[PDB]
Amino acid sequence: RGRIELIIGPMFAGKTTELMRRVKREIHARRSCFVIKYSRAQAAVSQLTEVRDTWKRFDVLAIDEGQFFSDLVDFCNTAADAGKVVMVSALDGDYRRKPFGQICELVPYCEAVDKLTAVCMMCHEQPACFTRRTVNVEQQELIGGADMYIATCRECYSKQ
Amino acid sequence: FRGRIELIIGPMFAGKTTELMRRVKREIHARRSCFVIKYSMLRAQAAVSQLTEVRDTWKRFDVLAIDEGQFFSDLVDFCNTAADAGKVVMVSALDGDYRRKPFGQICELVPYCEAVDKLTAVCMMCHEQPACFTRRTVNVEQQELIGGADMYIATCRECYSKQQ
Amino acid sequence: RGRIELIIGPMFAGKTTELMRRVKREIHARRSCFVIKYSRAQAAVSQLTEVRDTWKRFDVLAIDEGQFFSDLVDFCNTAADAGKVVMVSALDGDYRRKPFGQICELVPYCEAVDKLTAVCMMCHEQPACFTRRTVNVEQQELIGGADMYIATCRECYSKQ
Amino acid sequence: FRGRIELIIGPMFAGKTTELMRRVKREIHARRSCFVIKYSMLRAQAAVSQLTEVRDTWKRFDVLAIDEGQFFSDLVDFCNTAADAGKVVMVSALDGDYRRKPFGQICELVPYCEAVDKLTAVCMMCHEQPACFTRRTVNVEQQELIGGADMYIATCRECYSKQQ
Ligand SMILES: Cc1cn([C@H]2C[C@H](O)[C@@H](CO)O2)c(=O)[nH]c1=O
Ligand SMILES: Cc1cn([C@H]2C[C@H](O)[C@@H](CO)O2)c(=O)[nH]c1=O
Ligand SMILES: Cc1cn([C@H]2C[C@H](O)[C@@H](CO)O2)c(=O)[nH]c1=O
Ligand SMILES: Cc1cn([C@H]2C[C@H](O)[C@@H](CO)O2)c(=O)[nH]c1=O
Ligand SMILES: [Zn+2]
Ligand SMILES: [Zn+2]
Ligand SMILES: [Zn+2]
Ligand SMILES: [Zn+2]
Repeated sequence: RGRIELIIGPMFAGKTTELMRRVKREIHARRSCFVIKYSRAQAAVSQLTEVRDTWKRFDVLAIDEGQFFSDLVDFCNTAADAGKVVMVSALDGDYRRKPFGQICELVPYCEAVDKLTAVCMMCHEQPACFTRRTVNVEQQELIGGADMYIATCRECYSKQ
Repeated sequence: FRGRIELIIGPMFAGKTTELMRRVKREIHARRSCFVIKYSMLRAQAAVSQLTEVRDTWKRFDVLAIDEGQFFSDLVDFCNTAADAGKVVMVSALDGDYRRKPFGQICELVPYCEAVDKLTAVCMMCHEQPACFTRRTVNVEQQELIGGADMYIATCRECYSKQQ
Repeated sequence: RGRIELIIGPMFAGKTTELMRRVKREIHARRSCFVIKYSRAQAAVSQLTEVRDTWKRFDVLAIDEGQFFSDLVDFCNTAADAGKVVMVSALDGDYRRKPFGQICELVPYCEAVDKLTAVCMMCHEQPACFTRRTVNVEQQELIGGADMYIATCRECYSKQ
Repeated sequence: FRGRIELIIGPMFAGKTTELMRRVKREIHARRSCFVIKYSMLRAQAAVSQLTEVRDTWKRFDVLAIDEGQFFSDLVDFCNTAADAGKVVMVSALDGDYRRKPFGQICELVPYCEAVDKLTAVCMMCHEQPACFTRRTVNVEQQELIGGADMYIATCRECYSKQQ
């Protein structure tokens, strides 16, 4: 009775809000959730290995920014097979729409995948599924918000 | 270039209001103006017992978010008027009461909606099954009894029909 | 481990195709499905009462055109509480967008509700959620297809 | 007035192809022209081992439906080209192989999709749990081995890791 659930989409689609909705949901039913942020129980780390066997002591595991963790697949699968509810929120693509981190390897292991949309910040009348980086950096990992990224539809992604 | 009605339903503690607000924050981010109507340049939060206490205010916004849509008697016409004026109308509401009887005007609204999403909670009794109904814990009959976890729990089908 | 699932939307949204998808799905896993059409096992009736306790002898019950059955709620709930998977495909609204049959009473009893869309037959570039009747009849129950009905978006529903 | 990519994924016997065709029949009904590309005025069904065996034919239609999208190596660019030309591109495909390894080009395609829907089947072993993976029943290693229930079954997580 364990599983893996994936929440994907561009930035400003409310993925993290949605992940936390699912958590608050479990918390109300007295189910114990362990929230792992990148860097009720809220740990912050750069790799999931830093969390020991701590996850074993909870019912649900919530992983935000799942993309930045290199061991995402095996960690999740181990947790899932131990009877945990694993929930991941993550960008499916980078600012170039290249597969981001380990997410695409995780999809075949998921029993649920939900792709959320944002609203397009350029035409403001179309659902947004991609992220455009506004600054001139190349490196894929560049943490930040609306100062560095904007969400767009297909038309606006290609238009200047 | 069009308007619409979106409905968000399910039992209590399914995160319906969180979800409604997700959709709002989403619009706010794209500089679209949202008008939030709770029961009792870009973001406005009015609190009302009947929707037509708003008159034409809604016209001055892009999106209308109605929380607890069930408690409003004129929900259908208000929404349809807004939808036909090219507004994005979003309603969060209980589809059923503590008895699983149709709650307010929601079921009239479904045929007018272009989207309906039913959210689930987790069952507060067996804690290992998705919850779709609301059970009242106190011993009161009146349908409208505003409150939280002190008076209500969300449950699956098995636990709804059972005690303790 | 029983439940009620509702599939709604206008005509030509593929509701019946979707219901049958869910059936074929169960059939492959050797789960027994009982299909009740209005008028693997396929019975045809004007009221669900005509089906005796036959439903007890199956795992899944599929009800197409659920709107036309007056005892839809109690029948489904009885089946659900007996541990059956009940699946209903039905119009949520009539040609006037008035609640059709018993469906709206059924929603509070459902653990899943999925609303499908069609494509708008007038503007042909917008998702359709309503049905327009093309003939001049008033009676809500008038069985037929594209000769008598067309699916539309909101704009086209009100336009001549 | 725009184009897009839609992806339909899940294990075998989830009704992915039925679903793809639902979406097609839907378009056909509204007089929109669909071009169905299977592997190996309004409706056309071509059968191909590489998508660019189609050249420009796709330009003469509104919608492109690609079944078994996994077996095509140029899936991403073909779809994106079509999407950017204002086509509605619809792909049905296995996200994973019998080993749950990424199947073909699908995982590259996800970041380009505006919709992704993952369907489930029913587990052929325990018969009371939703199935999200495909188990191969025969004793073959090669990834591409076309066939049906004689060679594959769909399973939940528990049954995937267990025998018989
Ligand atoms: C789009 C994108 C976001 N990010 C970052 C910005 C955010 O802090 C986080 C997503 O929530 O990831 C990247 O590192 N690379 C990318 O390509
Ligand atoms: C289920 C249910 C909820 N409520 C109220 C309690 C909460 O204050 C509110 C949930 O937003 O709905 C009723 O008044 N009656 C009911 O039957
Ligand atoms: C829209 C509509 C359809 N129908 C019929 C036509 C179809 O045969 C069936 C829906 O599949 O119901 C009605 O009886 N009343 C209505 O209002
Ligand atoms: C899961 C899986 C399916 N298939 C094929 C079998 C079927 O003919 C086809 C399903 O449409 O995919 C493979 O070739 N390899 C695999 O690993
Ligand atoms: Zn745009
Ligand atoms: Zn329960
Ligand atoms: Zn239209
Ligand atoms: Zn199983």
